Amino acid sequence: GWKYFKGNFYYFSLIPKTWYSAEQFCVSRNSHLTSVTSESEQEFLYKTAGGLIYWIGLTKAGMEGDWSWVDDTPFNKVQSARFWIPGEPNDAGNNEHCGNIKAPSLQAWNDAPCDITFLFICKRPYVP
Ligand SMILES: CO[C@H]1O[C@H](CO)[C@@H](O)[C@H](O)[C@@H]1O
Ligand SMILES: [Ca+2]
Repeated sequence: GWKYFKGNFYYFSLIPKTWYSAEQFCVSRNSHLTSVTSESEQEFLYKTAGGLIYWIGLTKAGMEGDWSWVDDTPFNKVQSARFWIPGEPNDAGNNEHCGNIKAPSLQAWNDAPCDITFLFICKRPYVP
């Protein structure tokens, strides 16, 4: 039940997991929690999400707490500013170190506590 979009397959989970347990599940399926690197990808993801919240590959790295992609796609702070929900990341309780797709819009991302369970999206490259 993987959905194909532009050289990648995506898995929209039916079971909710914590950010890391979801990531482990993806890694066990030769994938990672999805990065988002274009407007068309963001749009594909939030429309497929159908108004439900899904963990994606957003998580903090380094001492400064910069956001990063768990699949090691370099995080482009400038080019991703448009993808956050207005007001996010707000870091609530000083404990929101992972990211999900929340709002059904281009401005979709929210930071949430990593140990909260949500549905999740894996991303797997297609290699011909
Ligand atoms: C109540 O907290 C929730 O809503 C705020 C926005 O008000 C988000 O930033 C936060 O991560 C939670 O999802
Ligand atoms: Ca938040």
